[PDB]
Amino acid sequence: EAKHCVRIETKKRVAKKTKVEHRCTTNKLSEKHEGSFIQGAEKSISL
Amino acid sequence: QLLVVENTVEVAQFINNNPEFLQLAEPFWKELSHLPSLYDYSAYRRLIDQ
Repeated sequence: EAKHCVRIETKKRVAKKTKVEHRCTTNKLSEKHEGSFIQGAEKSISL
Repeated sequence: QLLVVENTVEVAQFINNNPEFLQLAEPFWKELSHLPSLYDYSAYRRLIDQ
């Protein structure tokens, strides 16, 4: 999980002006690596 | 993969006598009788084929 979430606000007065913004960018990632490998051999020799 | 390889042996050996004491089969002998007594390969090739 990764998050970048930011809130900015500003008022200025002289007349008045204001700005307010919120951004929140986010990622989530998952990986699953399941695996199997079975092997075998049999010799038989009879006389 | 599977490999199986198998033998059974029931006559441990036979040993035929040497050529002096072997008796020929009548047909084979009768064929030898007609071989041309000269190198005519056409006849001998028939014998080797049969």
